[PDB]
Amino acid sequence: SAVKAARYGKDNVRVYKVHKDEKTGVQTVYEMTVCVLLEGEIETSYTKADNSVIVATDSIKNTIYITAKQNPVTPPELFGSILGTHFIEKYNHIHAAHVNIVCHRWTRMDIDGKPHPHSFIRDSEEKRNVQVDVVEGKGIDIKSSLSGLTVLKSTNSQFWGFLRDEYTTLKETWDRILSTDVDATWQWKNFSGLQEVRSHVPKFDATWATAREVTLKTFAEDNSASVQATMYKMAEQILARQQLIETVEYSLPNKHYFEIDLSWHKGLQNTGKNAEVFAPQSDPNGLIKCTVGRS
Amino acid sequence: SAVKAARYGKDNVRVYKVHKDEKTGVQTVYEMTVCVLLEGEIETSYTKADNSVIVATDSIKNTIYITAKQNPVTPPELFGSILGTHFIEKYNHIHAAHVNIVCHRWTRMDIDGKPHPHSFIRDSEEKRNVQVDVVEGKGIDIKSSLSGLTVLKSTNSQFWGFLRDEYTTLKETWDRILSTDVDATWQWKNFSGLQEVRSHVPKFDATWATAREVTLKTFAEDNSASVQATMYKMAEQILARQQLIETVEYSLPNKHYFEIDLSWHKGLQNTGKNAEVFAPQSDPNGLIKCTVGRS
Amino acid sequence: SAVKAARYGKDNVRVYKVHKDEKTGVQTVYEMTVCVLLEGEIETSYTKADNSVIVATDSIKNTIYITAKQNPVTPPELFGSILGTHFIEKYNHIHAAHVNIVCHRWTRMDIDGKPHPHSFIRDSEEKRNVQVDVVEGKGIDIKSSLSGLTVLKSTNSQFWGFLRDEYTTLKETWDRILSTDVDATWQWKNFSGLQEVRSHVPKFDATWATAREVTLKTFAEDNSASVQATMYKMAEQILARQQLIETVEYSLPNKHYFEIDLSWHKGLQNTGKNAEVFAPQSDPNGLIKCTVGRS
Amino acid sequence: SAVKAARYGKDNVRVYKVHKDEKTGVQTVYEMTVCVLLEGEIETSYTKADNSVIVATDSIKNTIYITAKQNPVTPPELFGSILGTHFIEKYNHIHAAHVNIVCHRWTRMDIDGKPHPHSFIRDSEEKRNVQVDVVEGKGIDIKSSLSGLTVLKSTNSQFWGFLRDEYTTLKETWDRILSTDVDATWQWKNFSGLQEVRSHVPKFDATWATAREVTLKTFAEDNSASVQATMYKMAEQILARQQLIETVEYSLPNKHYFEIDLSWHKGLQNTGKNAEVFAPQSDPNGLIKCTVGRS
Ligand SMILES: O=c1[nH]c(=O)c2nn[nH]c2[nH]1
Ligand SMILES: O=c1[nH]c(=O)c2nn[nH]c2[nH]1
Ligand SMILES: O=c1[nH]c(=O)c2nn[nH]c2[nH]1
Ligand SMILES: O=c1[nH]c(=O)c2nn[nH]c2[nH]1
Ligand SMILES: [Cl-]
Ligand SMILES: [Cl-]
Ligand SMILES: [Cl-]
Ligand SMILES: [Cl-]
Ligand code: NA
Ligand code: NA
Ligand code: NA
Ligand code: NA
Ligand SMILES: [Xe]
Ligand SMILES: [Xe]
Ligand SMILES: [Xe]
Ligand SMILES: [Xe]
Ligand SMILES: [Xe]
Ligand SMILES: [Xe]
Ligand SMILES: [Xe]
Ligand SMILES: [Xe]
Repeated sequence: SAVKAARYGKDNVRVYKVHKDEKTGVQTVYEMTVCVLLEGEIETSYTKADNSVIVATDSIKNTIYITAKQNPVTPPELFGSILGTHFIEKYNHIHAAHVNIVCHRWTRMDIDGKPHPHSFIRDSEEKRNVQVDVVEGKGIDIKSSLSGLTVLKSTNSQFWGFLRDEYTTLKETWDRILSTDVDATWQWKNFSGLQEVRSHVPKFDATWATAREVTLKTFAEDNSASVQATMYKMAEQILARQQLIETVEYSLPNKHYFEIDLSWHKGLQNTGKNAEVFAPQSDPNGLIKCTVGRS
Repeated sequence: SAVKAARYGKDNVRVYKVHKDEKTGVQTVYEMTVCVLLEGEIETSYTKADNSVIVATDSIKNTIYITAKQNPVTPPELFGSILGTHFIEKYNHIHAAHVNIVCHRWTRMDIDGKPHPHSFIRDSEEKRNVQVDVVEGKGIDIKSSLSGLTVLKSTNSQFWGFLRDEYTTLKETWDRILSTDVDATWQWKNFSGLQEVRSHVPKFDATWATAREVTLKTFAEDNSASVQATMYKMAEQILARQQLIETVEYSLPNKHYFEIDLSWHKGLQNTGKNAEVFAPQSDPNGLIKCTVGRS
Repeated sequence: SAVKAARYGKDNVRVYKVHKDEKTGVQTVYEMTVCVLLEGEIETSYTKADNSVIVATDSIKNTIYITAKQNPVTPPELFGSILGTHFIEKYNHIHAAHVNIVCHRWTRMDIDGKPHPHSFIRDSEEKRNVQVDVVEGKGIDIKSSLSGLTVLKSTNSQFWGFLRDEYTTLKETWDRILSTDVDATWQWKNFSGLQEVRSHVPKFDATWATAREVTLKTFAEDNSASVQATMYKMAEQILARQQLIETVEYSLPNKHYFEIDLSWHKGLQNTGKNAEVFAPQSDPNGLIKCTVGRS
Repeated sequence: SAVKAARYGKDNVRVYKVHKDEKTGVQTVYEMTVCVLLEGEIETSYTKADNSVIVATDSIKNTIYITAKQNPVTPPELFGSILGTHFIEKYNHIHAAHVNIVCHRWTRMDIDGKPHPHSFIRDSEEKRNVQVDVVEGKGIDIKSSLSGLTVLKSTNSQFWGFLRDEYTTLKETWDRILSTDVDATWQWKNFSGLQEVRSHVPKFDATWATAREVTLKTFAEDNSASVQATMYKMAEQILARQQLIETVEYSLPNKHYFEIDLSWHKGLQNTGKNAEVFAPQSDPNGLIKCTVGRS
């Protein structure tokens, strides 16, 4: 037998950082969960019990805190690139670092119509994530994403003209509820190293904001022919607005809301144009994916 | 042996309702999870296998949908009271109904600075809940609550002057992070029946909004001496603003964020006034409760 | 305003303890999650910011570890009683302690048909729990429970003869699937203090084992007329077998498995006596409760 | 823009099937959660709103139930292969099917030392899974796995001789607790189609059982030098025992249990050889992966 692939590290490292502006008194907080996995010339720890090649996962944890102390943690694309680069430069035998960061929302509170200097609220479990792969001699690959963005529209979604055969019971519809949890990922062109990532720093937050805006606007405004057609429109627009993105991937559950026929009870009308009360279905759900790239 | 207490019903009934304004085209959605448990002269179903006394839980589920079809579902205090009353009036041998409702947020989307007519976002897992107990000959008891409101302040929290003995290691502090998930419940004076609940309908949404506002403002502005002292201030204010509330209960976890000493690494300073990077602790957590009533 | 009730403490304190037999080499592990909440003359911490009355929740955490170090942690009824008593004896102004313990399963592994001396498996998320309320001058109240015991029987469950009215669509059945997650609680007669709890130590594990055995046997053997009738039979037997129990409470979800009519597809027969493939329903579910005591 | 990749289908389809032996009266239940995603010539549904190419996800759901009705559901490797093949044979424009199955445990109950004919218990949340990729003209690729197998050993784990530098605080140890949740996957050699999968049917359950046995035995018996070294030993043995497996992958969290120094309290000794009470850590955790193949 032989080791074909190996990676190891620390997962679920929770980190909070505060920035205090001495002049204004304003404080800003950041909270993330970080995973770092390393690869390199480490096969002997598996095959020969040679621990001499292991950077202890506890040390990886220490390194995350130290790096957060000495560097900005925002945008997460930059922080992940700094953290990943550290490992491949510090350790001769480590040749790749894989860094995943989940950013948790802490939104500044408005009290009496003014922004509070040091109080925050978690408005939704929506996350902003990055995956950064730093590979020695191959640069830095960054995938940025938003996830956990849950939306619903109560009309202006249709689904008709699909294949019908002996397995089909679904009725065509010209008016249905559409609800989904959005997972959208944009993959950046490969960067040659940290200097190049630093040069593009302003694009990271701007592209995240654009991806979010395009997602919400397209969802709200499209008279949707299917989840497929609407998601493609979203991806198309993101690619048009940021030339440094190579691909956009969406993964969307179709969370069903079923009509409830109540006509058995005193002829009560609750279907089609009369539908007011629906039963949300926890499972099963549709799952629709697509990756859109350039011509 | 004897049946000392019994209740049965349907839990986890998900319900969505849409209201369509024909004039404006504006649609408004409501989504809830409902539990209804009944009590009454039902002992023989347990002791003698006499099902004749059982209103099937499946029928309870049907009744929830029918009631939502024929009545407003907002405010939830009113809907729960209508639903509970139905059971004690319809069935001679049922003498109490216990209705729990969890309301899920669907907030209208703003697209280009205007409110969208039919598109919604789930902004946070914060819930608005009601517990309604309808007891034949004893009226309607309503407890209203908000839960899952997660907040953090990065300074202006202290904790010193606590008891110190041979079990104590905790250092006094004049500056710490305070973060909690707020669960707040206000208990209404007993109502004589549905007519009285209807007469107070405008107070339900207003009191919820007040409870939320007071919670957020007090949290942000109090230079907190302890979770205990800050929560008492919140409850005091709510009671002062709504005379129909008899008691206010808060239950607050103290979600700890620990300093990380990094001085072992190149004398790095990250504690006390130099603290920037903290480790959020998933467990254990403090849990602090209080019920405040009138003199 | 006045403080009507208050309690505070530490939740989610995870504890592991190992016992090592020096002679045999056999090791036994215990793992629990503990919550301790205190009550007493502590109102001034809420109303006057007087922390002098607060035993810090961090100290409560330390006390749990120290107590586990110096005392047996099994049976949990005894450990909870020792822990609760500690607080009311040590602190003059604390008059009640409320201790909740969840015991996690670590079952010794069998390797090649022999019990391994130091290796364990988590066989199921079933828990054994205790709630211990130690109230100064009123003794020790103990509720013991098992929870998370998930079972299913594929036949020998019926449900017919229930009330039918204009809200009813459910068909009577003489053969259905019955599946539930068992939550069963037995409440001990009040104990005068720790000496009395110690005197009954052997009864705690034996009664837990009996409660489990009776639950499983009755479920498997009863030709069930309803969840109500079957659960009553369980409670009756437990009460008959342990005279020191005052009441037994069961809380049982009815987790539905629905027939799937496939006759639309090539006349395929999958209902009634021909039913083979079913759709488990995640929600809604029935919820059936009963508390059984002595004549 | 262009569609670079697309797949769509139904997730979270819960399925239960019962088999009734008419002779013995013995019933056997199977319960699974199934996901099916399709690929093929479906780009126009995304780009042109052409639904004519879409097999509705609702139809995919129907197909899962129909297929379960007409075929054995065990071993899951065979069922997944039947289900996947169905889609590529039935629909000209569908060229790949991806089927994921999670099998839930329903273990027959022993009542009074005999196996009960129709009553079952969920003993642990351990799962048996399959991923089946059926690609037109490229055969059937099957990855089988077990997951959620949670184990702990209280001694006979060491970790010393790792790299020490200015980022290292971890002390070497010759005696620690080792606890993990096992995720193990074995990848079968490519099969040419359903006939070949059918020919190997007996190997599927046998290899699952072997993988489980080897995992448990090696964990219990290895005097572990690291998670890395122990996991490699497991994978090596599985490969030696089944020649039709090409690779074995393990992914193992290292769930830490920390010593608690209690010496501050009356010189209490609870570290090193005196360690009895430990604090389980919910996060962070080590994460160690390896893929082992043949020379
Ligand atoms: O078994 C281990 N492997 C590792 O890589 C490691 N790092 N810290 N502790 C550890 N334990
Ligand atoms: O056992 C049952 N008890 C009930 O109360 C009920 N209601 N619907 N189905 C049911 N099954
Ligand atoms: O606000 C607090 N209240 C308490 O009771 C406590 N105990 N430890 N830290 C604490 N903080
Ligand atoms: O938007 C949809 N896309 C689909 O592929 C589908 N299948 N069923 N309903 C559906 N809705
Ligand atoms: Cl769908
Ligand atoms: Cl606390
Ligand atoms: Cl039910
Ligand atoms: Cl580790
Ligand atoms: Na390197
Ligand atoms: Na009545
Ligand atoms: Na006392
Ligand atoms: Na095909
Ligand atoms: Xe951070
Ligand atoms: Xe969408
Ligand atoms: Xe609703
Ligand atoms: Xe607070
Ligand atoms: Xe323990
Ligand atoms: Xe039951
Ligand atoms: Xe199944
Ligand atoms: Xe391991």
